[PDB]
Amino acid sequence: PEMVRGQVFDVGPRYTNLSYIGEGAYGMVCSAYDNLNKVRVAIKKISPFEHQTYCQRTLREIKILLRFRHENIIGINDIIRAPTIEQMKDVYIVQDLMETDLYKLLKTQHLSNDHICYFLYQILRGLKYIHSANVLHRDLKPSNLLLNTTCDLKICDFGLARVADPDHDHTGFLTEYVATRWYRAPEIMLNSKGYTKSIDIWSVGCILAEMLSNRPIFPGKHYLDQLNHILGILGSPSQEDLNCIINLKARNYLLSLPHKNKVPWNRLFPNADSKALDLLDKMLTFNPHKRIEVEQALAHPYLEQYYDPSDEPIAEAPFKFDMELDDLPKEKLKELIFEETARFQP
Ligand SMILES: *[C@H]1CC(=O)[C@@H](O)[C@@H](O)CCOc2cc(O)cc(O)c2C(=O)O[C@@H](C)C1
Repeated sequence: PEMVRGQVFDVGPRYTNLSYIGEGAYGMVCSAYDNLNKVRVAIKKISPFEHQTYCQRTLREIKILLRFRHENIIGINDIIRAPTIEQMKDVYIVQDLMETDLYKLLKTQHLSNDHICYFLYQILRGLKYIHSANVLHRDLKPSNLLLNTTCDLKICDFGLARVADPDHDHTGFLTEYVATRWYRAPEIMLNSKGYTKSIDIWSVGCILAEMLSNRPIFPGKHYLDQLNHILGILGSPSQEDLNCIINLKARNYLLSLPHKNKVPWNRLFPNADSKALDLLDKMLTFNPHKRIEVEQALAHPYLEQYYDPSDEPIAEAPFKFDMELDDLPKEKLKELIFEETARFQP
């Protein structure tokens, strides 16, 4: 088998001439030449079978992406693995080769307002499809947004996704870790399990702010620091918004803080389009029930040049419940991954 940086990368003979790109959750990402379709592709190596949790993340993503079809979601073109469960040690997922990801792009490139508008439109258009499937992405961030050479955008990594469950979202204070820290909504640290669509809208708001300035808007240094950064910009929550937090530990933590003033968005982003800042404000709303929803965001005046609901499709077959991966030992999960990937054999 071909080898990349000392590690097996067993994709051949269809896929040749490999180059290292970067890193997925359970393995590396390479580009490769597809000798059948005569185009270069991206390939992610996954090695999950020694851990139940890794198998869960692998299976959820495969189940979701084998159903989803959308221009702003990077799909699965092929899946490579050994012909038998006994021999299967790794799984490789083959996807379109993009040019860069938004994390890397934002390290060195300033975006024009037209680019921010188009990128944000495409994020929300993809998100509308995801949420219409009753699914939450739950880890939206710049490195999960891929761009091709003409700046078409696709959303990557559904390994952390869940079926939405708003009626079971409440929990206690300082217990939840959903998403990546800088993109985590304030209620995750207060009283939410991350099972409502508003969790993703917050992340998109953080991404929009980051496109406006090339710096993360809420760069918490560690888990507990994150809420300091959010409140330092949004200011103290209103009485109404506190009254929506019935949990006493969370509400009393907020009541114990000194008053903090809101920082005006146009002072943080003096170059920004005023319509972009109005939408930013609605996405980064503290109260998740007041936070804008994906279809409202698409209709916002900032996006008027692109908005077209008839060209913003929804999912045919929403997911009705989570596949119930808890407590399934990794052995049954391996067998389920083997089964879900059979369509790509031989
Ligand atoms: C996309 C989800 C991930 O694994 C992220 O970590 C991602 O940032 C890794 C880099 O993914 C890239 C980068 C590119 O420049 C071009 C690509 O096509 C991809 C890619 O398709 O990533 C997919 C495999 C995973």
